[PDB]
Amino acid sequence: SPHPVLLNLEQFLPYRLSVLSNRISGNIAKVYGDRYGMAIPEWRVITILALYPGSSASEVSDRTAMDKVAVSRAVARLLERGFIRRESMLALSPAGRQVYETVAPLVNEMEQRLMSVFSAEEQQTLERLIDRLAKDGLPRMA
Amino acid sequence: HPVLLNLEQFLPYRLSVLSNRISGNIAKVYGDRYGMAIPEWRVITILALYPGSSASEVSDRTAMDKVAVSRAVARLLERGFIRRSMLALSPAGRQVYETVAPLVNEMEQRLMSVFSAEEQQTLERLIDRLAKDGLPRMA
Ligand SMILES: [Cl-]
Ligand SMILES: [Cl-]
Repeated sequence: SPHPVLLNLEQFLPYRLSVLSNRISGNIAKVYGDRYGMAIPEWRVITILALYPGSSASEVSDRTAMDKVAVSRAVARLLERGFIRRESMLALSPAGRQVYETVAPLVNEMEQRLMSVFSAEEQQTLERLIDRLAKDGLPRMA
Repeated sequence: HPVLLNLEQFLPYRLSVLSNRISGNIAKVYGDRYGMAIPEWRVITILALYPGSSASEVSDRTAMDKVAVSRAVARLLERGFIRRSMLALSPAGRQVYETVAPLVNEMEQRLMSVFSAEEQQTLERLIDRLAKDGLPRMA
C-alpha cells in the first residue's frame, strides 16, 4: 500500500529548528563533554543556576521547556558530583562555579563564531523573528 | 559571582527554548491522543518518510542523542507501533501518523500565521545560513 507523506520534515519549521538546536548544542558540548564528563542537560542546569541562584528543578524545566525527568536526572547527577547544592532551592557550589568560569568563556567564543556569518542587521532580524514566534506565535498553537 | 553567559540574550539558548516550546505545544496533540512522548513521535515521523531506517540512521538525521532514540525505538516496539535492523511502522503506527500529522500541520500553520509569506521566507533563509555556514564555524 502507498505511504502518503504528511509532514515534509526538511521544510517543516519545528523540525528544522529542533535539528539545528541539537547540532548547536552538540558543538558546544565539545568544549566540556569529555573534559568534565558532563552531559548537555547538566551544563544547562549549571548555566541556569549561575544566572538564577536559588531556582528549583521545577523552575529550571519551566523556563527551558525541557523534559522534567531529564532535568531531575541532571540535577541528581550534579548533586552527586558536588557541582551544585541544595539550600527545593538549588545553587552552584564553588566546584561547580569553577567549572562554569572555565567553560563559559569558551562557549561564548564558539557562539561568537557561529553568529559571525551574519551581519549586525541579519542578527537583529533573526532575534526579532524569534521573539515574534515566542510572543505571538506560541499562543496561537493550542 | 559574575554571570559569564547571559542566557536571556544568548542565541543558542533562545533558539533551544523556542524549539522546545514549539515541540511541547505540538506534543499535546499526540500526548493526549496516544500518551506518546516527543522522541517517540519524532521517530514515527522519520520512519513514515524513510521506511527501513535504523536507530542510528534516525539519530544522524535528527541530531538527537543516540540513547534517546534507542529508548524511543524500544518503547515503540513494545507498544506495537513499529516492527522489525530495519525499522518500519506497523499498521497501528501508520494510523497514529495519519491521525496526528494533519493536526500537527494545522497547528504549525497557526504558529506561522504571525508572519507574512515574505517574513517566513526570511526566517527560513537565516536558519539555512546558520546551518550551512554557522555550524562549521563553531567546530
Ligand atoms: Cl513534528
Ligand atoms: Cl550553552
